[PDB]
Amino acid sequence: MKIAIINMGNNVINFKTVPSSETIYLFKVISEMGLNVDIISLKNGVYTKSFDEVDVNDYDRLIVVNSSINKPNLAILSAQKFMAKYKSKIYYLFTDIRLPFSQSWPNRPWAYLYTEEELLIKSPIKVISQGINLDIAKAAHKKVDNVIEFEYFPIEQYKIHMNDFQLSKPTKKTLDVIYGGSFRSGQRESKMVEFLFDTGLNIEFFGNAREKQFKNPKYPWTKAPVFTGKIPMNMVSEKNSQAIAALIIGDKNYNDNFITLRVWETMASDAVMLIDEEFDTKHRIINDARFYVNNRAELIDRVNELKHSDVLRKEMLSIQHDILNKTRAKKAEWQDAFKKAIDL
Ligand SMILES: O=c1ccn([C@@H]2O[C@H](COP(=O)(O)OP(=O)(O)O[C@H]3O[C@H](CO)[C@@H](O)[C@H](O)[C@H]3O)[C@@H](O)[C@H]2O)c(=O)[nH]1
Repeated sequence: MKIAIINMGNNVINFKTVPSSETIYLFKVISEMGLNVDIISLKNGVYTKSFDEVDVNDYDRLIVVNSSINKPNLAILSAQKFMAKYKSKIYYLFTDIRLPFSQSWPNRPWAYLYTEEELLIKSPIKVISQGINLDIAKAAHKKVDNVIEFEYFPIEQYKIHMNDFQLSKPTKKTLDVIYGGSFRSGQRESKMVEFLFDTGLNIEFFGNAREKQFKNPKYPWTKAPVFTGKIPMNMVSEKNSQAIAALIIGDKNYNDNFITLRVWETMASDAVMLIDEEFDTKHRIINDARFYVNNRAELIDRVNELKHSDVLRKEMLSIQHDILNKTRAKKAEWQDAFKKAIDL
């Protein structure tokens, strides 16, 4: 059994970006399962083989991640051409709602260098949805003409199942609330302004976001949180640990559907995980109302309660860490489920 992993829209090497980093980490966790796997990208390196140095059909299973299509680039075109020659099923890891599988064929001046068939992917596609709601996954891929099927798998748990995983340790607190991520084209501007702006608390937003991006008049604010630079993925939990609490906010289509990497990065940290009620209305993450907040007013009060009671804060950290460990205890089941998902 030979497996291949390819990032459909981003070059893969080192850990200079979320897509490239997640690809290497997914590659690593799949290898740790006792599976023979290669990462195929633009160039040969310590973690990858080039498209030009391998025969796509020598692989029994082809896993694909990150579809950047929805202005094609070298990575996208090379991936498309590679997938186009593969004669078997493609297993697409749907980890970001905005990035469903799609062919660049429809998507140009440079079109002169490529032909249709050369990029037309005819293989059936199995969408492995990180989200439990498959109707949402189907809707996101409604434009796909390929034969296609769907199945749910909590892909994002690769963080906690990695062999080197460790909970964050008690850390000196210099922040009230922290959130690490990107602006994501303002798709979450309303929630970000609700929970992170004008709270009167000491809040930090780390990652790609900048204050100048929050300019939609529909979501007014007076004072913004402090924005700091991007840091390595393997430093996110340590960064979250500088704060009393770390926030998880809702997103239409993600709500009551996706559990995101952030959930685990936050749960594993020394910061109490506070969740926007709308993101998990049934409290699947933690069956404890103390970890949920409906709006800004509730977030402020909850953070103040945590600051006033070290007992409450430590108790909640103990609870979230325990819950995280209960999931880590199911590693073998998780590994078996992934294997079944890719027909092994
Ligand atoms: O300085 C920073 C800030 C954030 N991150 C990472 O970026 C990830 C993604 O954050 P963001 O860009 O805000 O997007 P999310 O919607 O929170 O997460 C997306 O990316 C996750 C990991 O690929 C998936 O689990 C989610 O489903 C997908 O929506 C975080 O989890 C962190 O791992 C960094 O590496 N450095």
